[PDB]
Amino acid sequence: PAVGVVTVKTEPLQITTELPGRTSAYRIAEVRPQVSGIILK
Amino acid sequence: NGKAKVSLITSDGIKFPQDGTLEFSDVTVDQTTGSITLRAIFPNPDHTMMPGM
Repeated sequence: PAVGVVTVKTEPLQITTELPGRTSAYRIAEVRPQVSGIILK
Repeated sequence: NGKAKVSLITSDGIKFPQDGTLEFSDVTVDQTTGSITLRAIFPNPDHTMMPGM
């Protein structure tokens, strides 16, 4: 009855939540004409 | 070395009478297509292509 043993201690662990989501610009606004009229060019 | 030469093969299973020019790539990831789009301006004087296909 001999066995490899790894004694347990307190091992700090900095791994944490991995959770996703969509990505977006900042730096991703729009363009709204503030002046009505024809599109010339 | 240049941008951009796009080809075509239309629903007939044949390539469009000629190729077309890729204008650009708008890098915005389309939310619900999750997909980049490429707008390639093509000459269509032969009145063959139609808006949308």
